[PDB]
Amino acid sequence: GHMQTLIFLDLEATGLPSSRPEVTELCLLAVHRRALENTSISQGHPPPVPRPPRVVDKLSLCIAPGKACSPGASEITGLSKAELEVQGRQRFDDNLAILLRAFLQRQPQPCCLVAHNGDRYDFPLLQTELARLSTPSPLDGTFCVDSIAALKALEQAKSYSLGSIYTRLYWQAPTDSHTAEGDVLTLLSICQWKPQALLQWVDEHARPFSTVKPMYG
Amino acid sequence: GHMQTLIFLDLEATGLPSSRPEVTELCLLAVHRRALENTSISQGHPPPVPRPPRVVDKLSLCIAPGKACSPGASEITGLSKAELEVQGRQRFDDNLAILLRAFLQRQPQPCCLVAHNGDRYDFPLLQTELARLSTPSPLDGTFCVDSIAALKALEQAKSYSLGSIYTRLYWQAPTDSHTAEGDVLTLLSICQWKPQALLQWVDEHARPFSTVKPMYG
Ligand SMILES: Cc1cn([C@H]2C[C@H](O)[C@@H](COP(=O)(O)O)O2)c(=O)[nH]c1=O
Ligand SMILES: Cc1cn([C@H]2C[C@H](O)[C@@H](COP(=O)(O)O)O2)c(=O)[nH]c1=O
Repeated sequence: GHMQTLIFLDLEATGLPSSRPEVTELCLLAVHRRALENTSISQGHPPPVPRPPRVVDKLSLCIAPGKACSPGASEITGLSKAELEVQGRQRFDDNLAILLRAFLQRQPQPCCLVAHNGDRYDFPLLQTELARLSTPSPLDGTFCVDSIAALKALEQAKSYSLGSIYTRLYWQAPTDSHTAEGDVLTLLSICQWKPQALLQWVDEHARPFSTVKPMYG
Repeated sequence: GHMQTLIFLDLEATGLPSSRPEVTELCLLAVHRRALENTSISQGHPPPVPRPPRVVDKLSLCIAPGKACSPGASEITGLSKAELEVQGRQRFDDNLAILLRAFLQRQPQPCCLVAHNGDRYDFPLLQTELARLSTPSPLDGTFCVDSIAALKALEQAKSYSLGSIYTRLYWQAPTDSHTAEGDVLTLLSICQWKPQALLQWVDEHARPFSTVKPMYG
């Protein structure tokens, strides 16, 4: 093995890729590889939803966008530009990059970001947001992985939405859907199903986050 | 109506004040004044446990102490120096101060830290840990308040442990006791009981954190 830290990540945003979206919420959940392994091999039909590991670093932040959320985006996320602004939320700026860098620096390296549909949404969007900044990217030196690819490779060894996978494994609806922390915790639970095989796959397929093409711009 | 952000805070540590303890876990939950103001005033006996605000900044970090946790502290917190270290946790250091600074910077000012038994434990300890650092304290300019004194004023208008207050108000046991984030979320729930009245008291009684004497030298 080699990845020492897995950082489960989700974003909420103003809309879909075609609308050229801006991030409205992000959550990072850093778990050491040993904490993942030390979840039991899921047993029972269905297995109970596992508790997160005790030792965990968490960062969840709301972010004011420069453009308004779409009707459908505000509906599912429960966030709006006006509500983010009135509650004094700041934009995706240099101070946020320092925050992210300092958080990431507290983790043993190498680090791998894990996001559901990360390759098509979360990673390219995050790359676009960071490229606007004047500070060096805080995610330089870090690696990344799409959990959908992970689950597909583990499963094969129809819907692949986060909710559908979770309900298939646990026979329960996920909670706090379409919130950054809620979806991160849901993703964690899914990745605790076969953590030893997951980490093995992650070490095999982790790519530099610097190779991720920006969504736009 | 001056405090713009309330930051609910809890620490886990290696032991009791007399042992000269070190921080092992910290959680900050930043909530804008408006999110507390617009929480439903609790009605019924007992009232339901209040819903957390949608818009929230959360920071939860595990910290490797220099000295071991007491057996009793390990039992209640679920944390040990040994486990914190094997999982690559870093000390309370300069990088952590930078991380805290950047988190606080994202919050509209003036800010007020809210901690249960904060005056005797959390605030002096955090002051001691920050005093060890070469870089200036990021909490200079932030205010602080003890929620025990708050609830003593609100209730009176014998136990004041976090758990006792929660069960008295909601006729429910608190979840995830003696974990930084667990205790922060419990503290939030208690503070959402009479949130307008809590905010008014905080406005009148909040003191600069820079006036907090360190627990030990
Ligand atoms: C699933 C979905 C997401 N989105 C946008 C808004 C969300 O903040 C963002 C991230 O998706 P998520 O909520 O699955 O994490 O994508 C839509 O606009 N419509 C949709 O149906
Ligand atoms: C309540 C309690 C706390 N402590 C120490 C360990 C905890 O990490 C620290 C913070 O208290 P807390 O768990 O109530 O937040 O105080 C004890 O040593 N013994 C005790 O009985």
